[PDB]
Amino acid sequence: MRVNRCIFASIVSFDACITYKSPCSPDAYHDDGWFICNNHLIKRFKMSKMVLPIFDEDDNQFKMTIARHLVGNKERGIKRILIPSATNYQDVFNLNSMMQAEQLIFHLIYNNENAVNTICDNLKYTEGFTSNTQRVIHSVYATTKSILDTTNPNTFCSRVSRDELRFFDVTNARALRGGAGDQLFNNYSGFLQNLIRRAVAPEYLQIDTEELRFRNCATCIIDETGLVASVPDGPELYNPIRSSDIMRSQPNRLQIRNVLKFEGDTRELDRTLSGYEEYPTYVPLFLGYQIINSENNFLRNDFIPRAN
Amino acid sequence: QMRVNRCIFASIVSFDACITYKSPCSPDAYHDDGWFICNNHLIKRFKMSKMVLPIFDEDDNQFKMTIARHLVGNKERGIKRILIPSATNYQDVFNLNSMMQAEQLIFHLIYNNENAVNTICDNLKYTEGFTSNTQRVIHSVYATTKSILDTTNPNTFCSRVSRDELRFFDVTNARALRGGAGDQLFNNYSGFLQNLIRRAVAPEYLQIDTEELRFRNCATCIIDETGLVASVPDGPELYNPIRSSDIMRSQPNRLQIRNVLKFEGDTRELDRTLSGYEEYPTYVPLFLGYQIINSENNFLRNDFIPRANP
Amino acid sequence: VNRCIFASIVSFDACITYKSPCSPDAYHDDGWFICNNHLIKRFKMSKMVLPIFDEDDNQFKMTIARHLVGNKERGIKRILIPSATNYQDVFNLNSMMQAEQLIFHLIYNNENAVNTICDNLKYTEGFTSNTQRVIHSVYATTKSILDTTNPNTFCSRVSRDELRFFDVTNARALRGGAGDQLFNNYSGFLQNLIRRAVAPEYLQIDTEELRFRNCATCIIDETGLVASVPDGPELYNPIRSSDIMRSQPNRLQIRNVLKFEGDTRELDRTLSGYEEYPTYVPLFLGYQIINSENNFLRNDFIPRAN
Amino acid sequence: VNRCIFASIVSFDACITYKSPCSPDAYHDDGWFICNNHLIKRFKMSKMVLPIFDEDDNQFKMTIARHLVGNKERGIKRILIPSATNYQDVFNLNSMMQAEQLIFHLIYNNENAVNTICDNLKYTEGFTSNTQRVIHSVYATTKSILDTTNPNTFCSRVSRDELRFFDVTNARALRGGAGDQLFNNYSGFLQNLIRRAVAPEYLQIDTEELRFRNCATCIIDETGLVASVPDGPELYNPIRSSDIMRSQPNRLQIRNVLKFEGDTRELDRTLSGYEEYPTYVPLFLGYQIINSENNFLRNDFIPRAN
Ligand SMILES: [Zn+2]
Ligand SMILES: [Zn+2]
Ligand SMILES: [Zn+2]
Ligand SMILES: [Zn+2]
Repeated sequence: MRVNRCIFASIVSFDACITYKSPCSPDAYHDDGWFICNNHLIKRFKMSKMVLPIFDEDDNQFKMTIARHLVGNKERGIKRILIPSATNYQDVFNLNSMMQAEQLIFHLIYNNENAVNTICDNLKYTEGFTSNTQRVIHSVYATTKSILDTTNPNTFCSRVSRDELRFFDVTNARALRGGAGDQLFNNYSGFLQNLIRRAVAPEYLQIDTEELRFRNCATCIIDETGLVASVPDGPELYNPIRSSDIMRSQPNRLQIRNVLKFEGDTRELDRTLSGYEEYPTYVPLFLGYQIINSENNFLRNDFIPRAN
Repeated sequence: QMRVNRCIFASIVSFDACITYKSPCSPDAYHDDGWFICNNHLIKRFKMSKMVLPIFDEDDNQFKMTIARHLVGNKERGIKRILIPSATNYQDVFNLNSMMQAEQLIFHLIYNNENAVNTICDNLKYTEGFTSNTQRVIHSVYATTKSILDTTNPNTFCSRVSRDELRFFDVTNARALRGGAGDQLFNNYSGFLQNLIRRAVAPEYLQIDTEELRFRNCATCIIDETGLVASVPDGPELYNPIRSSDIMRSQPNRLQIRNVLKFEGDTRELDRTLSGYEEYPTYVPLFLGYQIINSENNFLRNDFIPRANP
Repeated sequence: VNRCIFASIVSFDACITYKSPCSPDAYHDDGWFICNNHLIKRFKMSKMVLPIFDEDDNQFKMTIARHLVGNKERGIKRILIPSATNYQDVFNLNSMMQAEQLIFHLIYNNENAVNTICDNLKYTEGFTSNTQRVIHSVYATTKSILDTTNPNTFCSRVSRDELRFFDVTNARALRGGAGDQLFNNYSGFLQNLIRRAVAPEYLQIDTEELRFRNCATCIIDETGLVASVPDGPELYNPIRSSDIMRSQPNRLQIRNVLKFEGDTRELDRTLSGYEEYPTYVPLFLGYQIINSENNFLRNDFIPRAN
Repeated sequence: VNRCIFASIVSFDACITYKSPCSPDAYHDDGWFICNNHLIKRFKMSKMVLPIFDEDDNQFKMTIARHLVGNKERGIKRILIPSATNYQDVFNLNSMMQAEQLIFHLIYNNENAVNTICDNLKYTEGFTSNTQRVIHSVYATTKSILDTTNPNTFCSRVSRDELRFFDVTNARALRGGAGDQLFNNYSGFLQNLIRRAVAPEYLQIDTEELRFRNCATCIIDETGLVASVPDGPELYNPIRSSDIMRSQPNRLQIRNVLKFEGDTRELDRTLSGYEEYPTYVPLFLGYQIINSENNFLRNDFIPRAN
């Protein structure tokens, strides 16, 4: 289809004198479970897309989605939040310093209709609203709402794949029961629920009477503040982030940044150890317990909303 | 140069004077990378693979350490999970009285079993062709194995030993420069096996002068009275799908019954939808312990030196 | 002739020869007896000249040094010139070859350690008819320089007109303080090096005060010549790179640099053709009196004794 | 385009014509709105750039000024930027033609003085011919520049990502002392000039303070911006002879200069090789805070308000 499925693809200048670009990277058109491109996922949710190739013992491999968070180990506070909750979202995000269209998209993502109406009224106060700004605002709102219904299981018809269950509190997942984490998860918007399911791979992957443990400890948490990149115990995971993923904005915003460096040649060591299969460090998002029922359609190509 | 085979199991040669034998050591056997075992022999005997763990900083510099992924299935239990058996249970874990001679001699030397290797000599001496080839080949195997072990044994005459590194496997008191039960068991090991554990098992924490770099938030191996084992200090074992094809066929005649796992259903369309994204490997690396680098150190040194604990 | 004190660093083993990296300033007959490269490497200071101008036409330059201590650094990492009772801790002499250790021991008058080095080198084979005369050359050169800067050496002409009080309270009263006592405790070469690196905050010449800075940037406490301000946080002193990277290339060290992000080139061009005010931290402390009749303008080092 | 506020300065009577000797930098959009020549002549300050370096590769420049007040000068001779109350006393407006007086009165918001100058010139029998147009042109240019630098002008951009609290102390976090209110009383152009000339002692970039000087070399008091250290004797500032503008060629000079008698060429040529540490007195005072969200590296000067 070559259709931009990224939710943030509708960003546009509400004023009809400046034309705005479309930095959504190639993956935006790759119709997958994600409804956001890797560039926007990096810039707004501090996550990078990846695939988890689970293998069986003989031939057959199947790949799930996963994300690695880009939170530095030395960060603290609101800087560790990957996906803020509705309460703290307006504080974690600097919505004031963003294009009005992106703010509208964010307000819709968290079901803050009051903010959307405030933006609409503010834009009405301006001149030129009736002719062009109204049309562009309506187009952005329509696209965003359409994506949200696509990812919201509670929409007319909207077939929902209730074959497989997902929890974020393993304390009672094997009992089919949930914790507080999955309650907070249910509080989330459908689009954000799907995004969390895509980004946060389940630490356990019970399939028909078969448990597959992928990690021995979760790397993310679901707390009141939202989906956070803090280990459940001990110092934060060393996550060295370079300027590649950064893709910083505001070329005139002077920002200080404490960055570590390794002093030493390391070239002879690199040459000596080269040729081995490198083990990637990163930090995948592992948390919870996913149950795949005996009867199910789990290799379904087209995305279907998953409701617990 | 790079024409000397550093793998300890390279010397394996049939003691009999007729049947030849060429050990299938991987090319990596020829690199002086601190490993004194090749990747294929590591897989065959210690059930581990050889990987490199690259650690980057925020700037344009990086450095690589060694790490290994064990090849123990989640369903395995008992003495099948043991990667590196201890000096006592090793003869019970390995089936030494099946892998003919030579390799058995190397294994006995690796665990400092003088009596067993002497018994091997006693049995071999009665052969008709002893003073012929047999004695030469046995002596050559012993010499090569002893040289390999001295290269790693820090308590060898004029054996330079690095001491800017401190490695622990107990963590609870590693911040206080003190190890524990796991470290005590580790010290009992042979020098070659101590180096092998240091190479294979990457530290959970890495503390350079003062900055602590945490690589994993939970150890994946353990050092218990039975040795270095691939059991987590938690509930069900990590799902490790053994690549059956990759693992050598060993004995074509021996009939082994293996209950393999099989995923069912078409998955090519899913791969097409998820083709292009960087794949996060599902291997199980060996993470455990705490490694400290003194402010004054020669960590980025090419030549291997035994890293004896202070 | 190389006058850097650290010019004699060699290898006591006969095969490997090591000509210590010395800046071209080593050969100058300036008051310094150390080169800029070695001053940076060991005492973490960079040499500069402070020019003082009259009103119409006459400029005379005094010496000065800027320290290279980051504001974030704390503790024993702030001392530039350690005192003789703590230097073996601040300096990691153990990892400093042997000739450099000998020079450092001589600088601080640690004859015991020098003799220990002597014994250690006598035990080894190939010392008598080889390493001997090499350790001797190192010791002879080091002692020659130290007695050159030591005012008490025999028939050593010593200047006495000019006075230097690192405690400014009673300097106008012709008297030092605790810092000045600690300064007197130092070795002659170290006293000269301090008097060179650390410019005086005040300059009383012909009874005329010429206060240069309004606050000292260093302090002479027990630990030594500390690069610490005696008020509030430390001075922002960014040091970029490529000064001591000669450090053992296999020594893996972590460094917490502080980078600025954003395009500065438009702002740079906006204000480019302006005289730039340097952002280094000079070593200002104390009081210096010229004492009317004197020979301050003499182009040859003479030991200065308070 | 001449941005200097004193650029207009045209003889009100159509007569012998002179152009103000504005320096080349008058044609730079550096945010000074004053040339170095006029800055020196009137506010006894010299322009300079303070480069702040990061640890790796980046450096951003910042404006600064060095005052030209001799240490011996006292009283109203030490004031660089007089307050709106004492300026008619500090400045000899009487001996400043008339266009300079007009500009200065506008700078200090003295519309009464402007009106009396205008009326005195109205009484001229040859007023409406040519003087009215030139007077109005000078007024228009001056008012336009002041509006450019006045944040309260109609729909005028005013950035508030950056906070400049003088007299630091309690002002560190977010406060502002008596000096801060005194500064607030100034005109927008004068506030911009002070903030351009007086670099901040501290610079907290959203978490990280960058102390640039131990003590302030200037102070904001009731008399105005003063070149006086709050620590005792004034800083030695050897203002040379030639660099001073020879405005009045007939005024009797009488100037007590300072001289350094003695040969100094040997020392100069002995130590010429070393990097020189400038002896100018910059203007350090206060505390500048940069918020996490900011446009500080953005050119196209915007008036900054507290
Ligand atoms: Zn996008
Ligand atoms: Zn091998
Ligand atoms: Zn030198
Ligand atoms: Zn001008």
